[PDB]
Amino acid sequence: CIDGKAKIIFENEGEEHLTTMEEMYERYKHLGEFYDEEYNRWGIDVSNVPIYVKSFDPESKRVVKGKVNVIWKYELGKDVTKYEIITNKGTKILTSPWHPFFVLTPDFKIVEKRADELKEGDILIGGMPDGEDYKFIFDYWLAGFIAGDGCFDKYHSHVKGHEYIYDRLRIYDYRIETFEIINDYLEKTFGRKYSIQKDRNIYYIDIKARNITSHYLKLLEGIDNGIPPQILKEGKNAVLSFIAGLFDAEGHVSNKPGIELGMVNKRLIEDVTHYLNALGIKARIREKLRKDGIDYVLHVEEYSSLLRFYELIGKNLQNEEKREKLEKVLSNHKGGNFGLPLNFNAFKEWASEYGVEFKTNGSQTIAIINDERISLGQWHTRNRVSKAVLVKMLRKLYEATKDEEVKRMLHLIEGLEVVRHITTTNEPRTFYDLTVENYQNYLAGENGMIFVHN
Ligand SMILES: [Zn+2]
Repeated sequence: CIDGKAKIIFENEGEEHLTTMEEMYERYKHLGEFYDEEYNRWGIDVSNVPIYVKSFDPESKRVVKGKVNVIWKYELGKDVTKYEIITNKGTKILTSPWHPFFVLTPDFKIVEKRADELKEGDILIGGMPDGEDYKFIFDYWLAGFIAGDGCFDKYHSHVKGHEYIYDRLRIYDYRIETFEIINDYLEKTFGRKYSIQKDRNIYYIDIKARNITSHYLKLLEGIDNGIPPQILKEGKNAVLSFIAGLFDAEGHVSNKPGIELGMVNKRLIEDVTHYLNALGIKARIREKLRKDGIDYVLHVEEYSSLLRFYELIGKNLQNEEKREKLEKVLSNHKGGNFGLPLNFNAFKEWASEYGVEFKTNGSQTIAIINDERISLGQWHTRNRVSKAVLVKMLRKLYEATKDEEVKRMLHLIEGLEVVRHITTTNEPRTFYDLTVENYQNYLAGENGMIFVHN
């Protein structure tokens, strides 16, 4: 069982939701909750209600859809010490002493260890990519772009015989190219196009067509409390297209390298951050002290995550200037130095099955794949290797073999997180848990997503 503030993503009839554990319980309470007198816990049978979460299958080592049968609510007191676990990524997990986590050992074996057995430096199995295909939908991109550079208001004609009040949508951008793409879409989708206006360095279109304004007003309804439900309920393709539009509008690519997306809409930024993490992209939020307030900035700096960000969102960016910069900072990456404690000989055994040859140059390790030489840092001598270096080698190994087992290893590595801090407490805490059929674990967490076991 874990703290009620942990975020979780789940679906019904293909309809996805993103809420905290508390809210998930509150949402199905009407179905009637029963009290388990023996275990002093409250439950709710949702076995008949199709509820699915993201589950990890230790066997095939991939992410699968897990069936939830019961949602539990617990009241833990001072008789039990709670364990707070924080990873390098900032991911937070407050749980019970016996609650087990999936741990990757140096020998590349997955084992379960309870929260009280964990120690700084342990490798936890966290949110990871599913490798599936994703489709770009322009309609949702435009909704995301409007969310960032659009403005809705009321236009009063005030003309005699035509005194009506219409909804007006004005979209702004510093590039005229953006509007040529939008007009092309608007013309074919709504049979309407707009002359591109200019007002001192800034371009914009003024839209008053009832069918277009209402179409987008309805898609963005609820943006104040997070990702709009109309979008979110539609799944990955809609949400990802939406984020891309959001990034095109306000996203920034730095030379760290990395990407940043800041807005004053805390709830929206939080939701996007948790949604990206659930897809294997290690994003985090940072607060930027501003003039009259605070800006919530989503950050992605992990090389492997940036690369993944590029494949799911980056390549679909409409602003060719940001897209190109991202590709450049990516093809020129120095290297994330944080080394994962993994044994080289164990990896060597596994990789030999593919014909991978290994050479050494002093303390440096080198892998040979298709005549190409790839540096693996000082792996064979330190039994430590950086996620970035290992991700680069595995992408090469997959490109040369097209073998699903390799792809699976790659995704596993991309999702890894490392325990940085572990604290305790005995304060009033109401925890929740989910009984997942077969897999017995689901994806959830605060400022990150990690696979928690039943
Ligand atoms: Zn008026």
